[PDB]
Amino acid sequence: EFRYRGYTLEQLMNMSLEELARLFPARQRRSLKRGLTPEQKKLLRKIRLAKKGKYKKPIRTHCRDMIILPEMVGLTIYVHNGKEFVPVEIKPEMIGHYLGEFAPTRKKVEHGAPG
Amino acid sequence: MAKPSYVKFEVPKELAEKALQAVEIARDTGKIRKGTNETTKAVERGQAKLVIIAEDVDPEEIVAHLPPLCEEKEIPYIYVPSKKELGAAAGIEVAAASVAIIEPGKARDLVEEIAMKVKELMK
Amino acid sequence: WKLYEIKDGKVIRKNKFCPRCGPGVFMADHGDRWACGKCGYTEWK
Amino acid sequence: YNKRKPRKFGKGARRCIRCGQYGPIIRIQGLMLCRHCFREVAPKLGFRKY
RNA sequence: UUAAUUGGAUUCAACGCCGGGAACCUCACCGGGGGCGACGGCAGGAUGAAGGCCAGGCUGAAGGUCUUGCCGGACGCGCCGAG
Repeated sequence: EFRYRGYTLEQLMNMSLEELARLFPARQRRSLKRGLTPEQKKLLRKIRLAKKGKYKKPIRTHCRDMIILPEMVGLTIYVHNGKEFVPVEIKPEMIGHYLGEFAPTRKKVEHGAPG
Repeated sequence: MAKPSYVKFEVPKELAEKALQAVEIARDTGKIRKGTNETTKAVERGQAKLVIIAEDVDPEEIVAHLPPLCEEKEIPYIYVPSKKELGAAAGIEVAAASVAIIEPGKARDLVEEIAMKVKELMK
Repeated sequence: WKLYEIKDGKVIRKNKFCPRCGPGVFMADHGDRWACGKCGYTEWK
Repeated sequence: YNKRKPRKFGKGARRCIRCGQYGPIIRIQGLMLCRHCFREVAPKLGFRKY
């Protein structure tokens, strides 16, 4: 099973955002306290509608600093790293970390022969 | 050349010339509404004080509604023989089939006269 | 002019009159709602 | 859409009066001038070398 | 090496230099999208925008795009010179 601060996925789901943020780190809880931008709220509306089934579009996004919430668990979204919208899937274990951590913005750096 | 169906009275030539003069003077120092949907809006809005309509309008529908609507709203109307003349008096290259005056400006003395000469045309 | 019909002496308007700006304001006939294209004011049917 | 976002903060909040460079801008009492621009304007500004 | 580590700077006289402050910006690099060619000639013109307008499918996304339904009353699409 999955555990986070003593609460599972649904145990996290049933509660409002206040204690749900109290379970989050300072960098996440404080940012949630200071509110979400107009495009974060729009994307949240999009994903809530998609989970309901209204928004059937494959959802792409660019908000890299979007903090994953338990409500977003079980959905696939495409996040922008600068070139393309790389696909990611949200499992219960994604809670408490930003979305922009999950897209390689720099490709792998390997080494060829020196000049 | 039979007059179209929406005609209710015969406008003499001098009266048509005076109507075109009023249109020109209202264009200079007043306000006119070029186009017929704008004329219809003015008559509905009540801002139209005199509706000048061309006689040689190939589509009848555009000018068909003007006489009964104007008579309903008690806004006088007059005719001019050529839509080209109405457009030239309207200061626009394309032809204006109907022009409703809002502020006669210095044409009021003509318009009030023309309205008088309109009032005798329906009798 | 196309939105203006005439029957038996009265003028019928295809679209309704938006009450904010008075007469002469045709506004959306969407079937489900009467929406105004000038400011987004929507009176649902 | 065709307007740059307002910026009260950071380097982008300051664009020099004369040369318009976005980098070094001294604002001591609000000169609002670039560093490279200060050489042509200092002596007329009453500055004196000592 | 990358999409990008923008580029410049070559020993003295390049390398805590431009940067005397890169999370948007900085951007001069990359991916993607939107928008106007001023002023003229040719052309349309009031025959009705080019500005915005909801519900939405494409749009990261926005009447940008399109089905939808429309006004605001007026000069503004576009090719060449020239911007």
